[PDB]
Amino acid sequence: DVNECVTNPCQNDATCLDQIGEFQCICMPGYEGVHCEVNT
Amino acid sequence: KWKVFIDQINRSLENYEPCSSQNCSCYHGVIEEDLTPFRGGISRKMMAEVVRRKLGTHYQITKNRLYRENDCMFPSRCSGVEHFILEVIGRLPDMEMVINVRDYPQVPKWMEPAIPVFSFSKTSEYHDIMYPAWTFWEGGPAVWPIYPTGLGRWDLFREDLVRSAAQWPWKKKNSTAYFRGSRTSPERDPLILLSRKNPKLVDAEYTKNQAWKSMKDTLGKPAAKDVHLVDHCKYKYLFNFRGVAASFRFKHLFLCGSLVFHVGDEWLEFFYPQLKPWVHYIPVKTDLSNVQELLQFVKANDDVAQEIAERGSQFIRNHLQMDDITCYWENLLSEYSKFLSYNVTRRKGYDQIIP
Ligand SMILES: O=c1ccn([C@@H]2O[C@H](COP(=O)(O)OP(=O)(O)O)[C@@H](O)[C@H]2O)c(=O)[nH]1
Ligand SMILES: *[C@@H]1O[C@H](CO)[C@@H](O)[C@H](O)[C@H]1NC(C)=O
Ligand SMILES: *[C@@H]1O[C@H](CO)[C@@H](O)[C@H](O)[C@H]1NC(C)=O
Ligand SMILES: *[C@@H]1O[C@H](CO)[C@@H](O)[C@H](O)[C@H]1NC(C)=O
Ligand SMILES: [Ca+2]
Repeated sequence: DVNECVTNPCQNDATCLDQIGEFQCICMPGYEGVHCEVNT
Repeated sequence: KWKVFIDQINRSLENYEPCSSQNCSCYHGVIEEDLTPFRGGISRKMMAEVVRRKLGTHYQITKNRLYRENDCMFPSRCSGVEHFILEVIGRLPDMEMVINVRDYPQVPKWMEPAIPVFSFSKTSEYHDIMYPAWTFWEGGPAVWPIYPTGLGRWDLFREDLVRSAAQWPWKKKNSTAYFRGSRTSPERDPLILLSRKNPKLVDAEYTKNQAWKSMKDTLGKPAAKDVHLVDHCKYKYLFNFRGVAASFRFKHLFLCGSLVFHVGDEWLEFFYPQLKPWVHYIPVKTDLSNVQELLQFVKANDDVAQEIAERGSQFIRNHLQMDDITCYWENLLSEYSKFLSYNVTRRKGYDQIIP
């Protein structure tokens, strides 16, 4: 499994979680999207 | 006492074939090399296998329109790639391709037959076809707080680095070598340890990346604060290392007007074959075993060191402009399309990429 979090995929000070052949960005409140790029 | 290095520099410069082109033709040899394994033609079955194996994101072009499968693990990287394809699609013939936007290449050379996958970085041990990375537009590492939405916009960053270089002419630059980055490869460790042993010689410290879990990820010390690339230009000697694959740091360091110390010679991006050791940068052995001799050498031969730094800066300034990125994309995909031995049919369910 590649840890995708090593390359900092999460924007806007989101937290990156490395999963089983995927990653997830946990956004700060106010942001959404795969990379936490959409500022609600 | 410097004869070995001085002679190496004279030899490398005598060997150097300068590029005089105003377009991206200086990188054509990279395209030719990367497409050589496919000279027998790419069949429909071969393409179907690459797609089934999910080695990258499947794109299709028909009638100057771009189509793509739904899934992209890194939407921002697909957007950066799409930015350039859409710029040139009005001049591209019908084709399809698989564009890997993960960091690491996908087609090791021991695989037979070769199958075509586009990746941003490889070594000579891979058959991936290099393309200009997404980050030239968007989608590079989001280093908080300096690049909150991801390292990108090479066009704008070029300008900022040139202004910063002007503030730090060579003679005003600090002679302690400098590095700020995270532990994306253990090949970086000996420099950080050398820095801790001899901080006047080297100022090299580990920052943290988004996978940081413990002090092991910074070699047992608190993480260093991240430092903008424009704030690198005050240092004469800037180190560059591989990470997961090649690093986006590399191209930026030249525009500081500083002398780049490039560690290793395996991991490439498409423009690297045109940057030549001793012509444009100081090559450092992968294991760093000659780094202290090289630092003494450049300090004792500062006129030569400056000549090398200026050549590297000029090369990036003149031959890695935004127009060179777009030109390479166009020429790469045009040349690649000639090797498809069949007529592409748009896949059911692939949405069009606009605008
Ligand atoms: O203090 C820092 C740390 C990183 N970066 C940039 O952020 C990107 C990621 O660097 P890192 O060392 O985390 O990974 P690499 O991609 O070099 O393996 C590269 O362009 C670095 O130049 C930067 O500008 N300042
Ligand atoms: C690109 O430059 C080369 C010379 O450097 C020239 O031969 C070629 O015709 C140019 N192509 C275009 C499309 O400008
Ligand atoms: C040069 O930079 C080093 C490392 O950052 C620093 O410790 C040193 O004081 C600087 N020297 C001068 C003269 O500014
Ligand atoms: C592929 O398309 C070309 C151009 O439209 C056509 O002339 C040719 O007959 C086709 N060949 C096939 C389907 O094998
Ligand atoms: Ca993973």
